[PDB]
Amino acid sequence: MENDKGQLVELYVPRKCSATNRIIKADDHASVQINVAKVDEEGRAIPGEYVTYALSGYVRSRGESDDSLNRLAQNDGLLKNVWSYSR
Amino acid sequence: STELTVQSERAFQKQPHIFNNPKVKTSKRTKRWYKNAGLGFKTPKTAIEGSYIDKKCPFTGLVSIRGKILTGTVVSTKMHRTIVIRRAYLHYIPKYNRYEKRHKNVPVHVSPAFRVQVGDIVTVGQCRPISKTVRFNVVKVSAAAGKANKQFAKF
Amino acid sequence: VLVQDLLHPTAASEARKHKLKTLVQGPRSYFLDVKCPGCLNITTVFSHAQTAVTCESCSTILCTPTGGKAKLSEGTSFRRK
Amino acid sequence: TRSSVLADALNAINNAEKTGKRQVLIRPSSKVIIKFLQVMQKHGYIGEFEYIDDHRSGKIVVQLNGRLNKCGVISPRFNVKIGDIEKWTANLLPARQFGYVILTTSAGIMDHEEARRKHVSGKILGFVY
Amino acid sequence: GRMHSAGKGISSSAIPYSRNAPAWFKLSSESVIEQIVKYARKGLTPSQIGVLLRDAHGVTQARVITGNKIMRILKSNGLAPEIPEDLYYLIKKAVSVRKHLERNRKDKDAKFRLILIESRIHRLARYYRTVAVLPPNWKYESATASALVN
Amino acid sequence: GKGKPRGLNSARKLRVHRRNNRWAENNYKKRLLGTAFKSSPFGGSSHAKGIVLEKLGIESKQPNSAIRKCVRVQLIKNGKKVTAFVPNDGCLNFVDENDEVLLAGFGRKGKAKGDIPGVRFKVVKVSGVSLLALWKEKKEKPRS
RNA sequence: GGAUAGUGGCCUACCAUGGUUUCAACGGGUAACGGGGAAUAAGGGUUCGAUUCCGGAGAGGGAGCCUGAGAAACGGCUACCA
RNA sequence: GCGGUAAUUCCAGCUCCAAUAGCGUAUAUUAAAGUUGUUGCAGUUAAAAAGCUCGUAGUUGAACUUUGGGCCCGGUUGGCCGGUCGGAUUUCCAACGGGGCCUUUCCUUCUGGCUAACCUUGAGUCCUUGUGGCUCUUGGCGAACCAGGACUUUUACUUUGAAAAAAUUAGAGUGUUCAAAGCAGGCGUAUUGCUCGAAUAUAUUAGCAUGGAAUAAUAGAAUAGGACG
RNA sequence: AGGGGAUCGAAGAUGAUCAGAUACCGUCGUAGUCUUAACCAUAAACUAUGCCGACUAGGGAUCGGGUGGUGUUUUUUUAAUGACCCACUCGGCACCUUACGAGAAAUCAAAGUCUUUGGGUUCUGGGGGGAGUAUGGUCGCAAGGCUGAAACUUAAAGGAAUUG
Ligand SMILES: [Zn+2]
Repeated sequence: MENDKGQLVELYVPRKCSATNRIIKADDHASVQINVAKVDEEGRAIPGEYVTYALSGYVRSRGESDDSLNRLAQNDGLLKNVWSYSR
Repeated sequence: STELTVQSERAFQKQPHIFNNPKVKTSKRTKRWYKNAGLGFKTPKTAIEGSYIDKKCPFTGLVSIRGKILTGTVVSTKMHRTIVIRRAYLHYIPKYNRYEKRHKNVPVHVSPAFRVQVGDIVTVGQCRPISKTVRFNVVKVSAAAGKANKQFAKF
Repeated sequence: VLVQDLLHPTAASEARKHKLKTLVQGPRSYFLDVKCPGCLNITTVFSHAQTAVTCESCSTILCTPTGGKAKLSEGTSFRRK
Repeated sequence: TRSSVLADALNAINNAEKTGKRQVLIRPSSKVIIKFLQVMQKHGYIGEFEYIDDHRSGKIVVQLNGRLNKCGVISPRFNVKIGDIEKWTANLLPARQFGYVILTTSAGIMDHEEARRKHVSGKILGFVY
Repeated sequence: GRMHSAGKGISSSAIPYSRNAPAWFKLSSESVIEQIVKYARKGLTPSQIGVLLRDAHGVTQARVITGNKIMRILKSNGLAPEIPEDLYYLIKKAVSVRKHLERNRKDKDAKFRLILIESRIHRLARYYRTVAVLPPNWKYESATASALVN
Repeated sequence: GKGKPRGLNSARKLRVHRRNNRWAENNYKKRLLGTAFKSSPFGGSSHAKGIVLEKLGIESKQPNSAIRKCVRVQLIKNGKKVTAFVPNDGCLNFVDENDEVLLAGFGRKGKAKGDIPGVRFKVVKVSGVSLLALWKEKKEKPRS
């Protein structure tokens, strides 16, 4: 949302749910930001490093936050099976 | 329409000033005159072959096609040498931005050269006041007989 | 749900639905070569009879129709396709 | 009886979108449907769609994202006399700067912008934003 | 849909994608065409004939193994009857119903049903007449349908 | 789509329907039937003169409790009779019977105004002069 | 055929049975001359136009007509009604 | 809604407000009114689904028939330069349109008039190592429309155009001293003229003319009474 | 207009009750109630909710048809059958929980996908009262049915919910 000669104008470019890509807006105090941790070699889990996801209040309510999680963070490589594209 | 008898009027039906001398022994009996409408209108064979008279014929009579050239669907052939055709259309109404099926029945003369029947789509050419309601003359039969024989019998 | 494969449905929950509610619809009735040992010849039968079919030569029987498939007349054998 | 298959397709897509879905099974395919979906994807509102072929009228699986607010059809495909397209885009588009009214012309199925540039017009199909 | 009721049942034939084949099918066109025609001599309906063939014989669909629908074969060998099959059976039914009503006029149910049937007959006959397969003056009346069926 | 035919050629049915339902609009009906002329003490005109029959004292409606000074008037143009209120304090002092007054509406299209029942009109002028100027002192009621 | 400056049931004679209509004929209403237009400003509309321009119609009501290139004229005639 | 003894609505004085050479009123009309609803209404309980089904006129009506690839031609903005004495055109380049092509591809069709265009080439070349470039007649493009003969399935939609009075409206120009207007006027040698104008736009429905070929109708070869020869 | 007429029972007569009681309660009982042949065409004729089509959400039952099972049970000799069990699928009469969504609310899988306003179509409504009245037309033996105004009057009438 820029203007005439370039230059970003109008503050605040909101989040966006990963599962639906529908904007996450302020009053939706029902959305969520799930932080998975970037673990490493044997046991340990690097703090100060995350794979993060956004989930719109819509989906949370509809009850698909779990399933969409599984789908999102498996073809993002931190799950193996569990979820399948066919049904 | 017409058909039969040709000389079936109290007066003698003859094309005006088309003298055929008795002394001069011809093998065609009567001398026939004709022309062409124009605008692309082929003068049909039945008009030059035929022996009708019709002074209200575009091809053999004493009229002239000029002005409007219309088409329509034959709805009425009950009268003699003249028919009524329905021209349909749609009328635009702005406030509703939509159309409405309208129609007008135009009265039109039809020469005994053609052979019309209810349903035959026809092309007419505006002439002079022929009658009380008639300002058009049938000038081409675009249709046929609507596949009539195609409703024949068993086997 | 929310996201799935409409183009590629599992054979299991594709074999449950209606013959017209499948991805690309198709029949669920089979033909079978049927035989009674009385003769030596076999006759092709459609699984849902309507007509009470008899064998080639011997006027015997083969199946009396029902609300669906055909109840094969006991002493007979069959093969799909 | 199925009165406008295009209308069914658009309703289908929108109803999938809202519900939070990412695919649509629409039915049955047609030419106008295809070209509409195409003018949609040309501005990246849906992903890619696939014509599955039942040996009848068709099926379409439209993969969609979520840029799509609402697509829809104008029921009686009114006639637009080139000065009227402005009136329509004004009528059912959120802003001047984006969105597309889409219509059938004798220069093909195209959006109001492409129609404007080409300087061709005709009947109005639907709209997408 | 479903016109003269508000029933909404779905029940039909799921026609195979296989517009050709049956692969495992032998014979020829000749075989089944002779079948059709001789059954037509016997005097069976294309519905009757097709059902029979699809059962006892091995014909998935007559039109596939023979690029031509059954009634077209019948007409082709000069076997087509006076009026089509559906219109025929409609009139036949209305005839039986009407006889039933002649037998007791107390049955208003039969009146209602007779109206429905005959309305279907008239609409259908209008279609048929439109497509020239019935003389453009053809109309159904009871007093003549009695004979017309038999 | 709720009733209304949305087709492209259903103009006819639509405007027809529009007429039909126009008839439920009170002022459309009245403007078309001719009521303005047919009924109504004035002929559809804005004003009407007329002679004063008697002087009435009309007790007001509830919950008010007074006497509303009026006159009965026979309109010259059309002989119809009608009772008209006489505004302001006094003014019934200004009339006298058989006087020739000037009536106007009450600004409600018919419909009696306040607590005055059945009076839909009022006095504006008498004897040739304005009632207002009389009530102040600007002018004085002519000879007789 | 007559009549017209001329087309035409315009009129006459003979002859036929046709012509319009729910896509609303025919009839009634209009405090109805028609148009350019006017008022009301998101748009779509709603409402109005007797009235400076154009077209039509009338000269208290009706008919008839002379003169004339042109009038069924009325600041022309004739007759009837008021 | 105020007034029946302290009346913020009456009769008055004071003070004040609002609009102002004008302000009130009555009638009508328009807006407000998405309370007439095409845009755009409402119908369980507020006004309103016909007791029920048939059903004609009317409105409406599934899907499918040249899609896809290749090449040329010349336009119009815009960018980076300016070459220049505010504006200019080449090529570098994208973007967005139009015309014509060959892909099994009527474009009505013959019978000559016309040829603008090239598969042509006839000599070569001004000149960047040359497909950059066009003057240039002798075998070889049709459609660009001429006129004549012979025939053509009908439509709706949309484009552009012609035909189109003024005044009125929208609107350019000009300082009626301003302004509503008017179409004037502006300049010198104001002693023997000089000169800018008096625009443009809308003007829809129907009729004409022209380009389009999506959408949506219509007609065809089944008792072959078919197609071309 | 015939039959029929057990029963209950508009009318009517009665005993009570009450200030009165033409009622409510008790008794008598005409017409009616049943049926045939003709009328009549209306009910809160109601789900107070037009029809065809599309889509949008989960659960357990039940009706009907079908399919699948080395399920139970019926024993005869294992079956065949018949009932039951389980899973699935059409088309039904309904409930349950939800609410993305709708509503003025009560509520509603339609009354949702509607200012982000267009699938097709039929019907009705436009403040209350006057009034379903007056007038005409048509239908009926009649009672009455359909079609259906205005003058005048009026600031409210009305809906859902909340507290009292
Ligand atoms: Zn056997």
